[PDB]
Amino acid sequence: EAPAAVVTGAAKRIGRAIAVKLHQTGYRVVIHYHNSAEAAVSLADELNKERSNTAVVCQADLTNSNVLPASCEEIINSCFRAFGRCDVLVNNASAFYPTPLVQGKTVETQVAELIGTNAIAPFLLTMSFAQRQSNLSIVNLCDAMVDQPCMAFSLYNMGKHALVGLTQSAALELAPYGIRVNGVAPGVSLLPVAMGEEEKDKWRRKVPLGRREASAEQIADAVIFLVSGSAQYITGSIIKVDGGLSLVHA
Amino acid sequence: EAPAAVVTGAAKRIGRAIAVKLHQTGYRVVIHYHNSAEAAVSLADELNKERSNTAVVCQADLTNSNVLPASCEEIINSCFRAFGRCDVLVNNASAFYPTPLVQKTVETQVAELIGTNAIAPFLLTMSFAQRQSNLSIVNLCDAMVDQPCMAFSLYNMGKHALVGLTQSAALELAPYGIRVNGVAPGVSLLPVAMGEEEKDKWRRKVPLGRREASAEQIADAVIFLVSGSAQYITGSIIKVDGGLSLVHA
Amino acid sequence: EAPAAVVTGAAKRIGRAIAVKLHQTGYRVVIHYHNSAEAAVSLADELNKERSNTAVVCQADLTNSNVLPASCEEIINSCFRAFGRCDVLVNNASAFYPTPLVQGKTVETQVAELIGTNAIAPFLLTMSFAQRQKSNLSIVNLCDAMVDQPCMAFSLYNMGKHALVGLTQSAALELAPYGIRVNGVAPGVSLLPVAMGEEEKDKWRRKVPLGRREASAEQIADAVIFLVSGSAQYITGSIIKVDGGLSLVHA
Amino acid sequence: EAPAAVVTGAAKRIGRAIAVKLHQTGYRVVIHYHNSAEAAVSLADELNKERSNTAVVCQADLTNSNVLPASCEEIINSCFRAFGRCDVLVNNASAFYPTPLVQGKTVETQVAELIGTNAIAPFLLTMSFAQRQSNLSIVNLCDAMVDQPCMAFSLYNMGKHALVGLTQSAALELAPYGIRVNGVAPGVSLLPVAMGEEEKDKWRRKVPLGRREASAEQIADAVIFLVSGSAQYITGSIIKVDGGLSLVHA
Ligand SMILES: NC(=O)c1ccc[n+]([C@@H]2O[C@H](COP(=O)([O-])OP(=O)(O)OC[C@H]3O[C@@H](n4cnc5c(N)ncnc54)[C@H](OP(=O)(O)O)[C@@H]3O)[C@@H](O)[C@H]2O)c1
Ligand SMILES: NC(=O)c1ccc[n+]([C@@H]2O[C@H](COP(=O)([O-])OP(=O)(O)OC[C@H]3O[C@@H](n4cnc5c(N)ncnc54)[C@H](OP(=O)(O)O)[C@@H]3O)[C@@H](O)[C@H]2O)c1
Ligand SMILES: NC(=O)c1ccc[n+]([C@@H]2O[C@H](COP(=O)([O-])OP(=O)(O)OC[C@H]3O[C@@H](n4cnc5c(N)ncnc54)[C@H](OP(=O)(O)O)[C@@H]3O)[C@@H](O)[C@H]2O)c1
Ligand SMILES: NC(=O)c1ccc[n+]([C@@H]2O[C@H](COP(=O)([O-])OP(=O)(O)OC[C@H]3O[C@@H](n4cnc5c(N)ncnc54)[C@H](OP(=O)(O)O)[C@@H]3O)[C@@H](O)[C@H]2O)c1
Ligand SMILES: COc1cc(NCc2ccc3[nH+]c(N)nc(N)c3c2C)cc(OC)c1OC
Ligand SMILES: COc1cc(NCc2ccc3[nH+]c(N)nc(N)c3c2C)cc(OC)c1OC
Ligand SMILES: COc1cc(NCc2ccc3[nH+]c(N)nc(N)c3c2C)cc(OC)c1OC
Ligand SMILES: COc1cc(NCc2ccc3[nH+]c(N)nc(N)c3c2C)cc(OC)c1OC
Repeated sequence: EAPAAVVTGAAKRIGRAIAVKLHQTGYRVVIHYHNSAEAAVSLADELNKERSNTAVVCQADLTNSNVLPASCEEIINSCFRAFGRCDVLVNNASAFYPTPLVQGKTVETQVAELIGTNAIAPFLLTMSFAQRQSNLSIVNLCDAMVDQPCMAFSLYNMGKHALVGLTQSAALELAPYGIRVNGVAPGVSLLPVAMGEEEKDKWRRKVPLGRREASAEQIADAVIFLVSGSAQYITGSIIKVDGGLSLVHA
Repeated sequence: EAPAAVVTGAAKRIGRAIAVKLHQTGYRVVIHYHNSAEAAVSLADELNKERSNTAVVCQADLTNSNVLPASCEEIINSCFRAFGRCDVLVNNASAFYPTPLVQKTVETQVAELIGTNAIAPFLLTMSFAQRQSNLSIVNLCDAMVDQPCMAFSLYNMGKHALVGLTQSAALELAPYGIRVNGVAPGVSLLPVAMGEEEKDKWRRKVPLGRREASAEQIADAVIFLVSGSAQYITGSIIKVDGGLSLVHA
Repeated sequence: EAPAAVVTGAAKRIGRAIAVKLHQTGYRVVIHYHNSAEAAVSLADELNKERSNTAVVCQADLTNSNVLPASCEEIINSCFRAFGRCDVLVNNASAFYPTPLVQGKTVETQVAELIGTNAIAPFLLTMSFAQRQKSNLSIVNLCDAMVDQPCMAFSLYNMGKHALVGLTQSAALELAPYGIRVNGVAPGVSLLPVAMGEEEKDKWRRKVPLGRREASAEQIADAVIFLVSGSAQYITGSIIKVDGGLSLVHA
Repeated sequence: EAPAAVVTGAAKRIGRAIAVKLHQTGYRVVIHYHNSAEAAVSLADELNKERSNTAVVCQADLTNSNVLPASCEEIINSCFRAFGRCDVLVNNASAFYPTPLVQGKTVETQVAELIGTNAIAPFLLTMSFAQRQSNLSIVNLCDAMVDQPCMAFSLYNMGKHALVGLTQSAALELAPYGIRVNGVAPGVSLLPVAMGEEEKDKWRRKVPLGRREASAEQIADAVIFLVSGSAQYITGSIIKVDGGLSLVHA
């Protein structure tokens, strides 16, 4: 029987690359998405064309709220419903936007989105994954630049730091169950659709190893390593995949 | 005119020692409290007996909610109302209890643990900066964030987030001359709520004297960071842990 | 045409497992050794039985001295003489013993051995490796997951391993324009000494959250193989803990 | 009655400022120096004019060699010879220059100077200080930029990383003797005339807090705190005094 994985925010970009590589490795996949329904369905269609009945989509908002625990439980339930097991959880979904300290969304909403997606949803997903339970593991998508953060991104940075804390705490606590918990920390990988080429190039020029951003596949490669049998003693580790960006002084 | 400081969770224990030392150093102080009204007022009475009209109290729940931003704005406003200025913010108040991953609702635990340790510090930081000399913020962190207590994930998440706030706010508020630093205790003032067996077990782990920190020793590092002797220091977290975090399993 | 790797301290234990896995992956290997000649040669003979002319040995003391730079240049040169190329360097060789700060080796010898093997030799080997490269080139340094929670009375050892982290970062930064990646693997508790009492071994094993056991040499080698692979080609300046969670455990 | 301190590389710049502040605080001081004999003797004269018999100079090369242990023992011995006690050791002396990995000093000399001054001499001085033994402590001058080093400074950076390791290891091991071991990590401070004006200006503009370097006195202020009674539970801590420099991404 093939193992099964949940990847959050998997419709596009890094999440899609992770889902694709897991699928190529032989996993059945739950493609979680929030707004990108067409892209999620397009991906699931492609994966099911390769191997029938090996991909499903699952919609959920991962903003913090009193129903978030139930939503996260349902994402894990959806993997069991489709595939009868859940071996791997990848916490990839993430809100990212500035929240300046000095001056449409209310600050309450910004907290709920930035802390919810980057930290609280991963925590609740981790609880539900563990409660339901071989090579079991969780991979959290972190950020290599958390100690040298983008200016005016405090709430986002708080969220990613909290995710490091979760990775460590959950690795410690879930080790007796044989559930490994690790992270992959990109530097600059895919730049946003909205960003102009000149701004993209400004970031690219900072990277020592090739003056280019990580491909989505390069990020996925590290995730696949951590979920593999080649990482079976690794827990509580966060692997930077940043081309040396974090080593470069101001 | 004397500078003024807000200390959250200042009625007891480390917060109280911080408020006392700031006041002894010459600050006027806002003593924030949640449940400990009697102790907050007793502290204010003590400090005001030393110097009239130099200590006030301010009540607020720092749990995350729809009203937390307003509560935090009002804590900062209370300092400006009482004293006409706010030079120092100490983010000390903190919920701390286990939240096991496998088996209050969990969402209430998120609100309390992440609210007190991270979101309230952020909102207080925003309000402090917006309302603006030796201005600074000190966040009470945790020397054991990378070797956390078992089954304290949400607490540990909150303290990690507070490290991130310390760094992000240091970076962003530096142009305004506002420094942002942290003090990271190991074990300090182990409470009655711990058993004597657990208390001795922790104390014996501490390389420097096999004892916990006093609240005053924690306060000493806060006083340094707000002082003129720290005017180039921002984004720094000082462990006050007697070497505890250096000790392997 | 097959790539080539130098592994220092490759006769036994973790270095041996790394050399074996690299060879299984398709590398030709230089098996460096200091005192363990019989084991280095037995490994080479095993690997050459698998594929002829794919393993050589190279003897050197990696203690710090005025001749260390020449010794390290010669190790790298040996790979070029054997195989015509040198694609991977693994800095594994390491002295490890206590050096108490307070009350038969002299302290200058302990400095030389502990700082030489763990830090200075890796630096000189890195220099020589890079100079010959003035494709998937990379260096892997064997670090230590417990450098911030060190064994009592191991100051010089711990200094050496911290220095090795600094080399990893500095060399990653500087060698990036040459396409040479520089990374680390940081064991927690892996192979214990055979002569250590099982009761003492078990004291260490019981500390490890993930399985209450030490890492095998092969599990350490798995992380090295990942870092030198095509699946790690954007990774430089990273140190992967392979510690079963040990470093997360408070006192 | 008055406690005594050894400060290495104390003739000039940051070491001088540390020696002056310790002296103003009530310490008797050993002013160690290597080449700066005239400055060392002038400083001792200044401090002795303020309080007689409270300062001496001590010359030593702190380059690694087989005689370095004897030299370090002699520096501590010089404190006992002059003052009858040695309460504080400040490891400040430091060689700093590039050592590129790819191509008048030989590489062995570069290793000896950079690793000796920044790491091995601090270790040997720490040994001798501890063996010869209240508020006893050691302060190591570290570097806030150890994880974002200057390009082509590998040996220097290795030395400073080793000094972090010593700070931790010695804090752990010397705690039972009541000796605290801490560090102060500058970013940019008191940029020297020898540095080109253009390079000085470039580094100053990187610093978030005031777009300026630290004065020597600001560095010394952190050393004074760590040796004081207000730091009596602090050991194994390294305090950045960097104006936020280390927080700034490339
Ligand atoms: N790209 C980089 O340079 C970079 C750098 C450092 C770290 N990372 C990390 O790597 C991961 C992948 O990066 P990325 O650039 O591919 O991410 P991204 O495009 O910014 O976001 C990934 C997905 O997150 C989902 N998401 C956002 N808000 C959500 C919410 N409220 N509820 C549920 N899902 C939500 C979105 O799903 P829908 O589209 O379905 O709405 C989105 O497609 C993230 O964790 C990111 O922080 C990336
Ligand atoms: N003690 C230690 O060993 C230790 C170790 C590591 C870190 N620290 C950090 O050092 C700081 C001080 O420690 P401590 O032991 O003195 O703290 P504490 O006694 O656990 O808590 C301090 C105060 O926090 C306030 N607080 C708790 N929940 C709150 C809420 N929902 N809203 C508003 N205020 C709330 C309480 O105020 P009221 O009493 O008025 O309700 C309480 O008196 C904390 O940030 C702690 O995390 C302490
Ligand atoms: N084992 C663990 O639990 C553990 C934990 C943390 C980190 N590590 C790291 O992982 C690596 C491998 O560990 P290990 O236990 O396999 O190492 P090890 O057995 O202690 O030593 C490996 C080899 O180092 C060589 N070596 C020692 N001194 C030398 C010198 N002066 N010159 C040249 N070579 C010298 C020896 O080669 P010869 O036998 O030929 O003389 C020895 O076989 C080391 O870097 C170690 O620090 C291991
Ligand atoms: N300045 C900064 O921006 C900065 C930044 C980061 C870290 N730091 C650290 O802060 C400390 C003070 O910095 P600084 O700029 O004042 O240092 P510095 O001027 O570069 O050097 C301090 C003293 O080190 C002594 N020294 C050099 N080589 C020696 C040797 N072989 N043997 C004995 N002593 C030797 C010299 O003494 P003589 O003159 O008597 O020969 C020199 O005056 C150093 O540890 C430095 O690494 C400084
Ligand atoms: C510094 O400013 C910016 C930087 C970047 N960098 C690339 C980028 C893209 C998507 C991302 N998405 C998430 N989930 N998290 C990130 N960390 C992230 C990053 C790092 C993207 C921006 O646009 C969204 C931006 O704002 C203009
Ligand atoms: C592991 O279990 C426990 C550990 C401790 N340790 C001391 C202690 C006390 C108060 C604290 N209060 C806050 N805000 N944060 C902390 N970090 C903290 C700590 C660290 C105290 C306990 O009782 C309060 C306890 O539960 C029985
Ligand atoms: C703390 O005491 C000890 C601990 C260990 N632990 C396992 C072990 C074995 C070989 C090692 N070899 C090197 N190169 N570096 C290490 N880090 C290392 C370690 C970590 C091995 C000991 O004996 C060699 C020992 O001494 C009794
Ligand atoms: C990257 O190039 C350079 C950088 C700097 N930076 C300031 C500076 C000055 C003295 C220093 N001295 C020591 N002991 N350690 C340092 N860390 C140090 C630094 C950090 C100074 C230079 O000239 C003195 C220089 O060379 C041109």
